Amino acid sequence: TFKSAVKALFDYKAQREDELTFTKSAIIQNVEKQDGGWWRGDYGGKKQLWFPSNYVEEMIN
Repeated sequence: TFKSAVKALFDYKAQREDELTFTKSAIIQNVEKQDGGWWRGDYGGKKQLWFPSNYVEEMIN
């Protein structure tokens, strides 16, 4: 039952090989939250890739 989803508020184009690309309104799943400005998660056929946390809204459970 444990969910960790976020909703993109802004588009983001991956700048490094291990980064996620997504568009606004995307639901990014299984998110690990770290406090250095970078989180990782699953979207668009990508698994556990990195994205900047200031691009998203946490979907509280």
